[PDB]
Parts: sequence; structure tokens; C-alpha cells
Amino acid sequence: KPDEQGLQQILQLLKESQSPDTTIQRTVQQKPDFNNYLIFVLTKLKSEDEPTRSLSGLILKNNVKFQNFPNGVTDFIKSECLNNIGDSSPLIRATVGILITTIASKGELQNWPDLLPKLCSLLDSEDYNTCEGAFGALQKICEDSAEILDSDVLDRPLNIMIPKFLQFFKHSSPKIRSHAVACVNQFIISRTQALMLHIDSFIENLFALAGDEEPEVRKNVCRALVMLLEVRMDRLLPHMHNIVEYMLQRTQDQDENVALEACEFWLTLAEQPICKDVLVRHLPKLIPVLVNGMKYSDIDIILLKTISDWNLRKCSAAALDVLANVYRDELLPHILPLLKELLFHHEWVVKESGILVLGAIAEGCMQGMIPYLPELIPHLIQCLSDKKALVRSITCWTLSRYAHWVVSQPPDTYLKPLMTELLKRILDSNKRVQEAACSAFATLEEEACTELVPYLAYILDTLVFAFSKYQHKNLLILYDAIGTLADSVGHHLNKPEYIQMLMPPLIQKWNMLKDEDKDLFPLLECLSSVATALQSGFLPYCEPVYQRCVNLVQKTLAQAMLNNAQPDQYEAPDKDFMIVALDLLSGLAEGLGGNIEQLVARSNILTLMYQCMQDKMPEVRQSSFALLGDLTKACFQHVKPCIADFMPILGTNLNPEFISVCNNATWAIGEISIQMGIEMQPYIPMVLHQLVEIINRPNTPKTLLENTAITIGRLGYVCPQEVAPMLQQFIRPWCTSLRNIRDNEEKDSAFRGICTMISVNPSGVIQDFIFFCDAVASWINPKDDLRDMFCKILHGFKNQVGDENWRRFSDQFPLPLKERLAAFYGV
Amino acid sequence: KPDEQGLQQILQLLKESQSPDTTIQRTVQQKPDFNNYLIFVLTSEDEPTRSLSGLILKNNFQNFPNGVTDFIKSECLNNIGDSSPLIRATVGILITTIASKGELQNWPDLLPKLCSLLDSEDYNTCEGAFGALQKICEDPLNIMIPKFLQFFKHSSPKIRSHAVACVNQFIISRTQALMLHIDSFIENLFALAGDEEPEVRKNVCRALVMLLEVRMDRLLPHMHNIVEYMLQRTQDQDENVALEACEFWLTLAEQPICKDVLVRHLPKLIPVLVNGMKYSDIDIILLKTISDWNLRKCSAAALDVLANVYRDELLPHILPLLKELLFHHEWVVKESGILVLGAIAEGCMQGMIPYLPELIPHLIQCLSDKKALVRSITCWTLSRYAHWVVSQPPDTYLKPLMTELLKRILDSNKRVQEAACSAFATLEEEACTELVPYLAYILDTLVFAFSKYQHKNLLILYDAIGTLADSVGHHLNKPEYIQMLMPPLIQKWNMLKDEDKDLFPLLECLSSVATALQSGFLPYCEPVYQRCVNLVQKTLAQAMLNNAQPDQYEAPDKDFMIVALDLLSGLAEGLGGNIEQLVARSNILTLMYQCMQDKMPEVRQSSFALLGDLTKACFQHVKPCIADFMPILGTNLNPEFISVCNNATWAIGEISIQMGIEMQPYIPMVLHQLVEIINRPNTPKTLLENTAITIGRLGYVCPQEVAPMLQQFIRPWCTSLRNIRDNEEKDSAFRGICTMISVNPSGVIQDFIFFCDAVASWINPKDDLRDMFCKILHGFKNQVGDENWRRFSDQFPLPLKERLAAFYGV
Amino acid sequence: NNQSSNFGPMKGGNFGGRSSGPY
Amino acid sequence: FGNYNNQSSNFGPMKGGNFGGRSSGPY
Repeated sequence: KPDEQGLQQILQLLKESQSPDTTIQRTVQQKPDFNNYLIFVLTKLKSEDEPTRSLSGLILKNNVKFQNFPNGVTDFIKSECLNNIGDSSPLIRATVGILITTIASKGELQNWPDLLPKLCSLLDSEDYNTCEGAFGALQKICEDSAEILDSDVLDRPLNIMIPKFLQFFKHSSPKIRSHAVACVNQFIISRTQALMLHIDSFIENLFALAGDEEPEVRKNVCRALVMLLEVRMDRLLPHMHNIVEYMLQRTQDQDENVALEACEFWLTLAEQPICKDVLVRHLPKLIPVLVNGMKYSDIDIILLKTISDWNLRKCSAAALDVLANVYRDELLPHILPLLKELLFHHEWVVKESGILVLGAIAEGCMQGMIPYLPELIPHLIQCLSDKKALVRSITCWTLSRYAHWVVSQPPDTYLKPLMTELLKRILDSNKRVQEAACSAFATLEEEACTELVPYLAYILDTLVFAFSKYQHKNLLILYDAIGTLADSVGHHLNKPEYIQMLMPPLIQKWNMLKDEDKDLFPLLECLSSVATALQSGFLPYCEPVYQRCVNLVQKTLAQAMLNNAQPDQYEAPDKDFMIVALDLLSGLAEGLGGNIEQLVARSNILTLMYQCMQDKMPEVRQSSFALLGDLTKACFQHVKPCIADFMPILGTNLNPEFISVCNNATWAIGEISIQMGIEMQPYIPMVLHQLVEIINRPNTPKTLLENTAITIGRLGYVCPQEVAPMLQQFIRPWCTSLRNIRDNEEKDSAFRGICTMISVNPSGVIQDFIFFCDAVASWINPKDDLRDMFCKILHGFKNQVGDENWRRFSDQFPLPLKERLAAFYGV
Repeated sequence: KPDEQGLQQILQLLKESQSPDTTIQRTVQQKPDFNNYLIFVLTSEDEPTRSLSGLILKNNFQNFPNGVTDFIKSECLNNIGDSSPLIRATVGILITTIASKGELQNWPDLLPKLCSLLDSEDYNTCEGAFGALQKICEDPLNIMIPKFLQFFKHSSPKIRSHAVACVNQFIISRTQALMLHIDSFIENLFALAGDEEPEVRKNVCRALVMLLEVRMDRLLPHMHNIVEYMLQRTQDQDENVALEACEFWLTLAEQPICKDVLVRHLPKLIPVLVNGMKYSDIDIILLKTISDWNLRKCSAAALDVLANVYRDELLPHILPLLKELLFHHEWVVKESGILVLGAIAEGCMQGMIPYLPELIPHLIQCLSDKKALVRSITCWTLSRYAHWVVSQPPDTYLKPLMTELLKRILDSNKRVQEAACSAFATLEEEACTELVPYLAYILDTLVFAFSKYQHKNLLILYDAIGTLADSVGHHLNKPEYIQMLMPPLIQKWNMLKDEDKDLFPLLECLSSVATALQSGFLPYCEPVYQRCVNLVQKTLAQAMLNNAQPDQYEAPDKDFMIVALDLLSGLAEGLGGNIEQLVARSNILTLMYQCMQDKMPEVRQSSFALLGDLTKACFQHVKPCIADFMPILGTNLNPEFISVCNNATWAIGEISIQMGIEMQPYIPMVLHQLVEIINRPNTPKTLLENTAITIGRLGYVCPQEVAPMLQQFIRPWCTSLRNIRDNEEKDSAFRGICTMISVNPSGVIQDFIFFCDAVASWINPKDDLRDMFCKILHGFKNQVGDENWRRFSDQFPLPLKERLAAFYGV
Repeated sequence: NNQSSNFGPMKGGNFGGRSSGPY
Repeated sequence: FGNYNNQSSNFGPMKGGNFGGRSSGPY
């Protein structure tokens, strides 16, 4: 008792925490490991107090968290722990437990390979405490472990261990019973063969435990049944309706944990094909139950005095959003009656929950809701002013979920009142209503567009005011709102009275922020929306903005190089700085057009751009390719020298695995065509084949297809002798794309391409000439220049095939098309 | 009032012996710039305390504009001639440092004020200003020159010394204010020759030296008179004056007038130089390093240069002495005789060969003198004769030299190591393949040296290993040799971290070694490659950060890059083809493209070298980048940077070979400037030869493109390659010219006499080339007819006329 | 079947931060 | 003409100085 009797009093005084020992003894110990475990395991008999003995064990627990575990005396602690996992004093047992669990969690401890083998072996103990102490640690380890546990870590085949776990479902105490269920649950997603072969046993045993008085067993059963829904659907399908009715009861469970875990069942079931048919009959009972879980109570006092990221309220609501998307209109009979009372009922809480329901319903049952909108929208606009903060918040959201309908009616009746009321809500409330209103307004902007121009001064005063009013969190939501405005109003925003108020706060944040602060992302993305909309109005600001953006890109690239050469010595850069600076540069390029040429000429932007296009990160390439097309269009003078360099990369990136990169590549190629003319010829081979491949590819987003259709067209218009050879292969999808798109200068230029391509290879269209006619028939108002081309081609084929064949062919026509083409082009 | 009462306690705590107040007063010090000057100029107390107030004031940028730079300047100029000499000079430093902070203009009165204080009655006012005006001149005032010239006469020693000291700082400027007064300076210098003051005397010497280089025309009338004086001053008591006098002979020997002028004096001069070439004070500071320049070295340097001026005529003046010195007497007197023997060496080499069979064995003996300082110069003097030693039968001189020198490399002191290891590199360089019989033997010792040597000598060792690899080539490619040389080098490689500047010599060594070992370097080549690419990548990355923000990012030492690029270039030259795989997987070529663009010529020079190296090794991979490189190659054809130009030029040549007809589109962006470089006057022969060959290689692969300009370059092209011996490259260039001639024969007509001479420069051309020449020369004889051809070739010198006849039947 | 055009680059600017929502 | 000052060729790159170096010498 030389080192021990001195250390035994340094923890006894460390307990009595005044101002002295809370800083003196806490820092004295942190400058040992062996004796602390001697105190927790050996002296923690009569000799010392339990609180004292467990405390030295807990400082040890904190010590473990590198040079401590790699030591050879770590083996003494570890040995000492497993000797008494089942200590009769619950406190010391609990200490040993968190000490074991922590040591093992220190990097999947393979310096402790005796651990799991000894634990599984200790499950078969007779001392309940030893059994439950081991099962306790085993559960925590199974759950923390990133991988699942092999027979190599266990020292028994899972073929033995899985059914051994299932045995403990059948008898022990409730503690063990759930320890057991938790353990077997760790083997469901990995589809462990041992478990799959023991499926019917696991399931049978699960039903046996369903109804267990202990909540922890119950939630584990729900948790288990949810996992099996995704992994092993075939074995639940026979018992489904019987499972559903169990889960329905569990969603309603006395205990909030079980309720949430059960509630997750519906979210999971909804994702499965069978969901529609299987659930129908239970809707009469499920929906009333979900809706009920969507109020609050204890929650309530926390929000006005935040709450959890995920809980029963959000889950039920989330479940209801999905279910709506499943049944759509068919759901409304089950929801509307209940919704009718809620929306007006009680005060505060019951009403709020009804407003939540209405928004949740939206996406799914949008069509079936239209009828009820003319009377509900005004009631919601009316609710925006409610006395209670939380009723205002949810109302903002629910309205945003019907923004599209509001926009489609006469702007005076719904939009104007809503927009007026929304602009008010953005300010002065609490932080929660600010966020909801501002966010909701950004949605409305995106949907309204030109319709906002009337109110632009009042809009712009609101948002700019909020800049001073708001605070970090809500400010990022404001950035989005200002950004959306710019986008949704375009050049209309360029007026000195608007510029002189919007710019100063944006520049203030610009100078305040430093290049390493991730607060630049929302700010700069905002400015790229603004610079584009303000066009040449941005001129006074472009100089410093450009210079900074290039620097950010240069530095990110530089940092990425260092990291590549010395991964263990240089930190990888946050590439979001690069993605954002590129996007702002492209926004300058669009708004400023030719006025950017000097800045580009005098910079090293294109050299940098070149490395960006080669970056591993799709988002980085995507940004640069957009910038490429923007520069191609604004100052090709400076781009052209690099055309030989960029095109091979452009060709590589014509790969639809990354829809957004491939789109921007495609779009840049076409914009390069316009610019080069007949010089494009050498480059077409490395591009055309891939483009015809993606236009012919099934299940491809409308945007990608359209851009490919325009790019082929432009490549045609510029090199007919190159692209026409392949006309027969792409015209079918080509027409299909641009057929649905309205008239536009871009669609115009793609057709002019097809026309010059036909007038070289008329054979290429014959096989699908039907579509090319439909394509010509889609045009509501062609330019006089285009009209002639279409006639000369259409009549030109009537001339070739013969008047007899032309009549028989133009008979299989859908009737309106026959009339459309007959009237408009004289057929 | 209160802060001055603590300033007596501030300069007494900077005077208290304690180490506790040696740290506390150092912390209280830099924590003021007005109070100090009062303690020195006005404020009663001890005299060391009044001047220690001056040291901390002169120590003190913010006070130079803070109104005090007119209040302090008030106190010093008013008291520039204080009682104690200490205070007077401390002010002199202060007036200097206040004006020395840039070219500060808070002082319009300064110059005009001190130049008025010069005519003061009070001595210390006159001396004070002159000591201040001198400190300025050494760190607009030209009008003072004629006034300065006046003070040469009357005053003390001190004032006369400043007077000559000031006028001296204007001779280089060649200012009108002095150049008009030439003879007054010269005559006044002569009257100041006899001066019994050393400080004056050296300035007079120094002036007469600068006058040698600025106004030769004025001294010539006297010259033989000034020499007699300089000879006496070279011999002066007080080594300072002696040294400054010595610089004379070194300077004089650089003017064409020297040859004929000195001849008479040589018997008087040489003994004096040689006498000064030994050491005494410096001698004890070497046993128990000396300066970068003293009398010994100056005398030696002079003697080296004179030997290069007089050549063999120097011998009769020196051999007599050399015998009395080399053998006779002990340590110091002997040591200097051998230094003389090395000094003489370059200049009067041929005249000393007869004497070598007796002297080199004698030197080989001294290599083991019991005195280190005799060992050292023995190494050096021997290396000055390496070329003769190697030109004799190896067993008589080379073998014993290589033996003893190798012993000297190891053990002894650091100074004999250095001399011997550096001497051995000189041997390796001259011996080359003659050392193959000893590679294992040599390498044994140099590897021991690698363990024994400290940083400084390590550098010299690296050079010796590098030189070895270069001098012996492929003969180094044997497992015995690579097995002993490579481990110590890998050890250092592993021991060093990427930021360590000691990485430069190692990689430059490993570069020479990698070439010497052809394929032997394969087991080692992967990590060596990878590390180099890392170095280049990191260096450029850091340069990018600095370019983006100099405020926040340290600019890199681009020497890591130059060294990595030179090692990749030696790896490429060695493995050639085997490098292929490594190149393919790496991003060198992208990096190289950044390097070729780097603002530092050396980085461009190194990458173009690598470009040409990689064009030979694995053009497969260089080709896709040709379109990108060639514009930059085109840009860097600029003679302002000779080395970059040469390497660019070289790379182009190499490129064209690799792409036949395909090179055509790239010729216009490169051709013009190549033609301009070859016609450029006063251009290095290496750049011209390479330019000659590249033109050739280009026109060989694309005659139609380059022949058009055959008239513009044929002459310089011929005048260049004309003098280099027969080689695979001269052949490749001559083919190109032949092919171009038989496409535009017209372009050659004008200067055709030079092509005939260029053809006659060949001694054993390949048969195919022999014919091209033949068919061309005949074609032209046929063209003009036999009679006209007879007239033309009658204007040839004899050997041309005869060899063209014999060899080509023309 | 009529529509609005999607010609142009896709800027997936996921740095604008709208409200996650009630759930 | 006719007599050719015979010289070794300097063809090839001008490699930069190594970062070691020899002995500066006695002077």
C-alpha cells in the first residue's frame, strides 16, 4: 500500500466536487491504469465503498480513449474484467460492463480475441448475473461492430450460435429474453446463412414473444419484424394480415419506443409492391391511428421553452405521406371525414395536427384535393395569422405543398393574398415561423416566376430586411429564397433601385467570410443566381468576384495534389469550395456574356478548368462542363485554342451512369458546334456514336434526351456529311423527345439540323418518316424560315414515293395529325 | 522624469552580471526611441551608460516618421564633435542608420550641412563630418570630389584617410566631377604614397587598382613607375596594405598591356608573390578555418594568372626558386613550393612536362607527409597534372596515385579528406575507362567514406561517385559493384524526408549512377521514380497556393523539382523502354507540361531535357501530347536563356525523328527561330551544333517544308558541324541537308563552297552517306560543266581540292 | 402533349438549404 | 578550309549542375 494507499485517497477527494477538486483532482489524474482496475475488482470488497470503487473503474474507462491499450498491463485489466462480469453488486457489474464494452470498441479489438469466445461461453453460466452480464456485453458489441460477427471471431459456428440465441427467447428473465432478440437481429440484414436456414424457428419464436409484458422485448420483436420485411418477405407473406393487426396495436402501444418501432413498419411495408393489395382492408383502422400519433404534448412545452430528429409524430406523418403516394385518390374516403373535423376542431393542437395531415396528403392525393382547395386555401391563408406560433409554422408548410395550384388560378384570388401574407410571416415571428415562411416562399417563387414581378419591391425589401433580422440557421434558408427569386424573375431584377439594396448585404457577407468557411457555399450559390439575373448590372462587382472564384478553384486543386502525393501528411480539400466557385463563374459567364472575355484572357481559368474536368468527383466535372459551355458561348476567342484538348474529355464523360455530368458534356458539345461550324468535322467521330447510344437508351430523363436531341441537331446543321450517315439510327427517339417540348430558338436550331441532314441522306428518314411528320406537326408557330424547309422536304417525299403511295400512307395517320399536317403544310 | 529614472536601472540591468537579469532585461528591452538620445546627447552619469543608450537606439521603423526623426536628428548633428571619441563615432553610426533606412528624404539639409561642417575650425567637427560622409559613400555627392581632393594635403592622418576613402567610391561610377580632375587625383595619390600611415596607404593602393580598370589611359604614362611602388607595397609591413597592393597584379594581368609591360619586372615580382604564398598567423588557426581571402591566396591567384599570360616564359623566372622550395627546407617553406607547383600548372603546363617524371613520384611521396597541410595541397597540385599522369602507362603513375589518394580520402583530418576526394574525382574524370581494372577497389573505399564523412565532405563524395559513374559508364553494371554502391545510397534515401535540402546531392548522384547502370537499376527503379513524381507534384502544388495567396503560403524551393526532373531524366536515359510502364501509370507528362511553363529557366531546362529523353524511351506515350508541347517548345527557342534554348532545340530534333512526315504541321511554329539562332553572332558552340542537327533532322523528315529556307542557313550550318568529329548525329543531320539539297538545289548554289568543305570534313562517312555526297557533288559538276568546275575548285585550299578528288572523284 | 424546355446545363446546386420540413 | 579543327560533339541536352560540387581549392 505505497502507490495504492496514495491513489485510493486521490479518488476519494475527487468525488467531493467543489470548485477545488473539480479542477484539481480531475487534472491530477490526467497526467495508473493498473491500480484503478485493482481498486474496482479487488478492493471493491468490504475494504472500500462501491461508489469509490466504481469511480476508479470509470476514470479508467475514460483513460481508455492508445498508449494505454497497446501496453502489456492492459492484459491485466482485461483479464480482471472477465473474472467478474457477474459481480453481485449491480453498480460494479455495470462498471465492468462499460469498461469491457469500451475497451473492445477501441478499433474492433483483435488484441482481445478471447473476448467473444468467452462471452458466448458465459451465456451458459448458472449465475444469472454472469449470464446477463455476458449477454449484456455481447449485445452492445454485436450492435457497435461495423461488420457482423464471423465464426472466426466467435469460436463457434453460427449454425450453433444462432439457435443458441433463439433458446433464450423461450425461458429466461425479460432482460435476457430481449438481449437475445437484439443479438439475433444483428444477423438479419447481412442475410446470414445460419439465420436463413433457421428462419422458420426465428419467426415462430418471434410470434411467441409478441405479447411479452416487457417493452424492450416487444420493440425488439417489432424491430425484428421490420427488418425481415425487406430481407425475407417470402416467409412473412402467409402471416401478413395477422402481423399487420399486431403492428396496428403496437403503433398504439403504451410505450413510446415500441410505438415508434412499430410505426416504422408502415414506412417499410409501403416500399414493397404487395403493399397496395395487402393493406386496403386495414386502412379503415390504420389511418385513424397514424393521424392520432401526429399531435404532441410533452413535446409542446419543449418547443416553446428543440425535440428529436425522429419520433412518433414525424414517423406517422412520414408514413401518411407515402401511403398517400400509394393509394392516391383512393385514400381520400379514409382521410377526408377525419380531416373535416380536425381542420376546425378544438383550439391549437388538434387543429395543428389537421394542418399537418393536409400537407402530408398533398403530393399523393393532389388531384382528389383540387375540388376542396377553393375553400381550404383561404382558410389556410387565414391560419397564417393564428395566435399560436406552431400553427403559423405548419400552415406555411402545408400551403407550400399546394403552391402549384395557387399559381395556376388567377393571381388575384389566391397568389396575391397568400404572397402578401407569406411576406409578413417571413419576419418578426419566432425562429420556427421565419424558417417555415421563408422556405415556403422560396417554393412559391419557383412556381410563380413572372407573376412576382408586380411585387418585386415589396419582396426585395422583405428578404433584405431579414438579412439584419435573421441569425445563422435561418440565414441559409434566406440565401435559398434570394437565389430562387433571381432565378424566377431573371433580368427583371436588373434595375438600379433593386441592385442598390440587394448587393450591399451580399458584399458585406462576402468580405466578412474567409476562404476556409463553409458558409461560402450558400452565399456564392446565391450570387451565381444573382449575377445571371442582373446580367450587365453585375458589372461593377464582377472584377473581385471572378478573381476570388479562380483562387478558390486553384487552391482546391493545389490542396488535392498535395493530398494525392502525401495522403498521410496533407488533408484532402473540401471540394465544395471548388464546385461553388465554378458555379459562380459560370453565372458570371451567362449574365455578362462577352464582357467577361478580358477577365478570362488575363487569367488561367481554362488551364484550371481542364484539371476540373478530369476530377474524380462527378459534381466537379458537372460544374466545369457547364462553365465550358458558358465560356464557349461568351468568349469562344479564348476557348477555341483548347478545343482539341477538351473534346476527348467531353467524349469520355458522355457516360449516362452520371446523368448530370453526361448532360452538361452533351450541352457543351452542341454549343461548341454552333461556334466552330465546319471545323467541328474532325471531332465528330469521338462523340457522335456515344450520343446516338444515349438517345436510343430506354429509361433516360427527359432533360438528357432533349439536350442530346439538340446536340445531334447542331452537330448535323454544322456537319451534315458526318452525321447524316447515321440519320436512320437516331431519328425515332429524336422526334419523340422534341415532339412534346414547346417552340423555342433551341428546338428551332435542332430541326434546321435535321433538315440539312435529310437533304443529304433522304433514305435515313423513310423507315421512320411517320415520326418526322409528327415532329413537324408539333410546331405551333414556326419561324417563316423553318416553314419553307419543312414544306420542301415533305412535298419532296410526296414527289418521290408517288401520289398513290402518299395517300395510302397518310391514311394510317391518327386523325388529328392527318388534319394538322394537311392544313398547315398543304398535304 | 520617471521613465528616465528607470533608464538608469535599465542600462545597469544590462550591465549586471546575473543570468536572471540577462533574460529579464532581454524581455524588458523589446517592449523608447526618443528617451535614449537624451541620455547620449545631453544626460552626469558613467560613460559606458551614455553610449549603451546609443546601441539600443541605433538598434531601433515606426520612429522614422513619428516626428522624432527630426528631433533626434537635431541632437546628433548639433553634437557631432563630442568630448570623448566614443560619443563622436556613435553619432556617426546613428546619422548613417537614420538615413540608411531606405533612401529616406526627411533630410534635405543632410549632405549640404556636413559638407559645410568640413571647413570648421574645430577638428572634431571636421573629422566628425568626414567620418560620417565616408560611411555614406560606402553605403548626388559628386560635387564634393574636388573639395575632397583638397583634404589630401594638410590635416591629420585620420582626415587624409577619409579624404582618399571618399574619392574612392566614385571611380567605378566614372563621374564627371572626378574624371575632369583625373591628374589632380593621380598626382595627389603619388604625394600620398610616401605616407607613413597604413590606413592611408591601402586606400591609395585600392584607388590605383580601380584606376587600372576605369582609367587605363592616365596610368600608362607612369606605369613602370607605379609598378616599382606596388612591388614595395605588396611587401609592406601590415598585411592589410600588402593584400590591397596584391590585388594590383591580379587586375593588371587582366589588361592586354600587361604582357609587354611586366616582362622587365618579373625577376623582382615573382619572388615577392611566392614569398607571400606561405602562412604564419593563419597557420596556427589551422592546427589548433581561415578567411575567404588573404595575401597567400591573392599572391597564388596572381601567380596562376601570370602563368596563363606568359606561359613557358614564366619558367626561367620560377624553376630556380621551385627547386629550393619543393625539396629543401621543412614544412611551411616546402608546402608553398608545391602550391607554386600547382599554381603554375595550367598556364605553363607544356614547359613542365620534362620535369614531371621526377616530380610526380616526389609528390606521390608527400601524400603521406606527417604534416596534414602538406598532405592537402599535394592532393590538389597532383590533380592539376592528372591529365599527364593518365596519359602515361598506368603502372608507373596512375596505379600508385590512385592507391595513395584513396588512402587520403579516408582518415586524416576533414581538410585532407576534402582535397583528396575532390582530387580523386579529377582523376576519375581524366582516367575514365582506365579505372575499370579497379572499380571494386575504388568503390570499397568510397563506401567507407560514406560512413565516415560529415555533411560538408559528403557533398564532395557525392560528386566523386557521380563522376565515377559518368567516367566509367556501363562498366558499372556488374552485381559486385551495384551490391556495394547501392545500399549506402538507399539508406540515405530512406533516412531523408521530402523537405530536406540534403536530398539535392543524393538525387543528382543517383541520376548519374542510374545512367551508368543500364538495366541493373531495375530492382531500384520503382520507388525512385514514384518519389520524383511526388516531389514535382508537391512543388508545383505549393507554388499554386503561393500564387493564389502569397500572404498565407510559403513559396517552394523549386530545387526539389529541378533535382527530381534530372533524376527522372537519368532514369529515362538508363532504362529507356523499361520506363515505359512507369510513365504510363504516372502523370509525369501533365506535370512536365506545367514545368515547361514554369517561370524559372532551370525548371524549363530540366523538363525539356526530360522531354527529349522520354521521346526516345517511350514516344508511344509522348505522342498524344505533341500538339500541346510543340507550341511551348516553339516559345522557348530563345537565346536569352542558352540552356533552355539548347534543350528545347534538342527535344524538337528528337521529336521529328519519332514522327516521320507527321512532323510537318509543327515546323512553321519552330523553323523561323531555329534559323535565327544559327545565324546569331557570338552564340555558344553547343547551342549552334544542336541547332545545326535539329534543322537537319527536321529537313530530313520533311524536305518540302524546310528546303525552301536552305539558302538562309546553309552557311552557318556548315560552319558549325564542320568542326565536330564523325558521329551518328552529324550523319543524321547531313542526310537531312542532302535530301533537302536534292529538292532545292538552287538554295545551295550561293554558298556551295561551304557545303564542299562540310563534306570534306568527313573522314569515314557511312556508305549510304558517302554516296549522297558523291551524287550531289557530281550533279553540280555536271550542272556547270567540267570547265566551270575546274575554275571553281581552283579556288579551294589544297587539302579540300585533294580529298574531294580522291574520295568523291570530282 | 405540351411541355416547357429543359435545354441547358443541369446545375444541381445542393447548397441552397430549404426546410427539411415537419418530417 | 581543308583543315578541320577536330572536336568532340556537344550534341544533347545541357544537364544542370549537381548539388554537391568539388573542392574550391587553395585560392
